[PDB]
Amino acid sequence: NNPAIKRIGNHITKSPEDKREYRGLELANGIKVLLISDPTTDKSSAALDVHIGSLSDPPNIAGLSHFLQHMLFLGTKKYPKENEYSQFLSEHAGSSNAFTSGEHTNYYFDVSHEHLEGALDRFAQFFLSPLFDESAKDREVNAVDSEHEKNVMNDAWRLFQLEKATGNPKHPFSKFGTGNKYTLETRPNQEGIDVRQELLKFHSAYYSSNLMAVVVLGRESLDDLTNLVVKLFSEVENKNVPLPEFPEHPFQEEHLKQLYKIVPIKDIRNLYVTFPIPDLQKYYKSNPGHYLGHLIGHEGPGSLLSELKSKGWVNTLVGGQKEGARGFMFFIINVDLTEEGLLHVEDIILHMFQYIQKLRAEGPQEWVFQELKDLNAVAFRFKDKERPRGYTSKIAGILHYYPLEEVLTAEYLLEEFRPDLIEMVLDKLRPENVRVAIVSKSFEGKTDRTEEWYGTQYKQEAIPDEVIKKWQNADLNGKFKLPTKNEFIPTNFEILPLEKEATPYPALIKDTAMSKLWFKQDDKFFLPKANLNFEFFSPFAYVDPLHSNMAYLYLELLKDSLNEYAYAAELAGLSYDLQNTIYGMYLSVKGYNDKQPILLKKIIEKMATFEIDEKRFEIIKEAYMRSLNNFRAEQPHQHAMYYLRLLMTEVAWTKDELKEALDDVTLPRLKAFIPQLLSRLHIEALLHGNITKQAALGIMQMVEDTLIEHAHTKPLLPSQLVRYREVQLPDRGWFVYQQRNEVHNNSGIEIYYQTDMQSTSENMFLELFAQIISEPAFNTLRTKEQLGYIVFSGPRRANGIQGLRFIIQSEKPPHYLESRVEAFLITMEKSIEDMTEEAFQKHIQALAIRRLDKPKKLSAESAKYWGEIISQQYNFDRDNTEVAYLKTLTKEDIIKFYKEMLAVDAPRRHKVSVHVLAREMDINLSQAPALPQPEVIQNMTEFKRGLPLFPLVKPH
Ligand SMILES: COC(=O)[C@H](Cc1cnc[nH]1)NC(=O)CN(CC(=O)O)Cc1ccccc1
Ligand SMILES: [Zn+2]
Repeated sequence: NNPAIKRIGNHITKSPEDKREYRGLELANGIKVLLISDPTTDKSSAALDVHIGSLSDPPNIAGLSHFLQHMLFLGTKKYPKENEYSQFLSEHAGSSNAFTSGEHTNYYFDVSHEHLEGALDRFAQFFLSPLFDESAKDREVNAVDSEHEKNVMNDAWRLFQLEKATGNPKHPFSKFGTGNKYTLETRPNQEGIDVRQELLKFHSAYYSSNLMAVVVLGRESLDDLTNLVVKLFSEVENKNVPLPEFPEHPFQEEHLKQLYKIVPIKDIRNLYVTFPIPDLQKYYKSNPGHYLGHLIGHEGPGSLLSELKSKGWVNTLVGGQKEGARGFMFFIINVDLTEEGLLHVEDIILHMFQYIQKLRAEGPQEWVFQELKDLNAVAFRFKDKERPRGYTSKIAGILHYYPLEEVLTAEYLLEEFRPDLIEMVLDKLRPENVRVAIVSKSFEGKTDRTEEWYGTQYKQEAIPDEVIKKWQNADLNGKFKLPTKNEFIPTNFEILPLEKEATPYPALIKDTAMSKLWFKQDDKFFLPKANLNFEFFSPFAYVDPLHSNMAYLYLELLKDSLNEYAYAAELAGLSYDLQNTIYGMYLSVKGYNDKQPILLKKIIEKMATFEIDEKRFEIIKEAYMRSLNNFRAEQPHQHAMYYLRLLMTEVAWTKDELKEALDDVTLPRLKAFIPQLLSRLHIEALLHGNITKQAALGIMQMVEDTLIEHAHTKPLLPSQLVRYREVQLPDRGWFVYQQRNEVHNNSGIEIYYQTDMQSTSENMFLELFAQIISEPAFNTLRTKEQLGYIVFSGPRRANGIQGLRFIIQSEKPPHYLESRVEAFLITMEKSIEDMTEEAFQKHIQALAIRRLDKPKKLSAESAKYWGEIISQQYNFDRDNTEVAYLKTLTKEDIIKFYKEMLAVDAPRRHKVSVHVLAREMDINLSQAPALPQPEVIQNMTEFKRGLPLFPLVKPH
């Protein structure tokens, strides 16, 4: 019946809890397509994934497909304005990104539901006729350089590329995917290449319809969506490109039995063990590598990690199958290393092979496969509903691997037990196949190679045959047992009926000296899940650096002692989060409600009766020292944010201070601290989910009762519930605090224009201003001026106060960034003056849609309430309130606000700047205004002392 469609799939299998509707099809040009109808959705989305990526770069131009991905955003023949796509999205409440992997290029956006067509049309042009404007190419090449620059001194990226540098250098695997200025401009100009041409060639050769999948999600019917996709995508030309394949492993014979000694940037100690394996993807119905991953990576009694941890050699372990590309995969087992572990690497690996050996001895286990199958079936049935943008991006990728009918279920449902495939993979995890990498500062000086892209210093050696043979003769070790039935697997999924006295917002249902309980029965999602959130206040959690360290160490020690038992819960969809804050502790327990009271109870019980294993203490204390030390290797913009938090909060201990105070933390001293911390508390909880009022009261009271029984806890006083204040900056001031980042050779800057206390009207002035300036700040500071890859603007909220911040990481110096942002703000008053009233309403509408976007899953609704609670504002209906107010605002209100609080000669401008300098320091463009001389902050304490502090916000 239809020339444009090759076929319509059968029914797409979905969870029976999934109210969205679906239709798969294949266009005549070969594009696999999933259509998703959600008449309830606030944002629509679409994604396109092309089955080409950096593994197909021309050898002489590294990073070409990554570059190309950047360039598609910057104009096409039908919408030639460089930032048409960005601006359209921004003005209709959308967003967009894209990524390039070895074999895919994935592009996605969301938009308000009623402007899908408009968004999708501009989007489709990416794949029909991009301009690759010459002048855009010159500029954007710097954005890609900067993206690489950021990655350079980071240990994950270095290791990632050293792996590729040490296999077969002829294999596409060894290519450098990001690219940079050298690879994408300098060297190609040197070599007479015209990059605009190369982009047109690569696009034309590889952006073929037969290599594409598209997902679209909207309020429209499945028929409307179909006509829509046929319309915008039928014209993508089919060039019938063979899908690249890499049947040959990049780790051939000579790349095996090798040892690599690598010097890291941070002070980390890791061991990476790797075996090449064939491509297991086509076995997705049985999934042998997940099976083995599950076992080798287990964390329960009997497990590999258990014994490594008991010998005091390792704290954490990752194991299982690692994606490679069509043709090859890897199997990994990686662990972090204690200082002892570092000297016992040979032994650690023997234990690995001993554990592998045990699996060979017992053979494949159908009951284990059965448990993965069941958990996966339950995870699927009751999956949370995804945010539309991520969902479309993800399915676009998997439309390339699975029959249309299976795309939703393919990654969840297991169908086939395959002892043959299990055994087959197992037979590859042998010493004669092994690669070993040790990452440690102890190799500084001792190395003889340099990886070319990142500068990684490392050494390579043959592992000696004595050593391989010792690994080959690994007997069984009786400390190693398979896991036993997982008792935490839930079976009760009843959705408790909705109560007569149930409310749209959480109700305060307990207001005692000890504890304040906010409660809501879920009236929206109906999954047998619940979230249980507790803020525990104690003045002794942050009274000083020493106490801070202790709170932290206590809670790390506790998590380490619970790990074995908690791991089962975690596989059963039941997990927890436990951390120290500046107010005392935070505990969250999330997942299936069916066995949640159990886990909860075990936590509070351990918490209140904890006995510290001294050896664990010593190891964790030491990881913590490195961890604080490792802050110096975080990125310049992270430093900038960090210093501003220290400058503007009433109380905050520096990393230095915590470090100094840490050699003072002794076992005696910690043992004494725990009961001190637990002795007086206040608890403010949010219990939200598939649970009743009375179940909720009981859970609350149980937590209280356990603390009382075991630690004798008594209530705090309403007065000692000190929430902290923000520094109040003088009318017309400007302060600069300056530091050096020692590792990275970029600078960072954060600029904060403080405004006033949060409240309905101050909130919406700032927020609308941010909306208006959001996309132009990106467009001006990154796209036109190319100051860096990281360019952010938006509201800052802390401690009840607020303002407007800019954050940029750059190669240029901060005084320079300063003036371009100031230049930008003028451009902004002017474009607000010049904009139509109707362009003004579009911005109101876009923010409105953003603020009113309904949470799609339980824990997003939770998060929203929790913010209301932890900020002590309790404004649960804030969104209809603020939106009502925002609609009454005019151009004039916003010009006044800007002129009062933000303009360079604003009467109430309150400006603070953190400048973080690079490793080594000390036109076409708009006019930057002359600036006042800043007060340079010398000392963070002198500075806070010398200034007022704001009130706190009044509760609702
Ligand atoms: C199937 O389970 C695993 O293989 C392990 C779990 C583990 C826990 N402690 C150690 N290992 N997880 C992984 O290996 C992580 N990724 C793969 C990898 O890079 O190794 C698998 C994964 C990630 C997200 C969600 C589900 C599986
Ligand atoms: Zn990029």
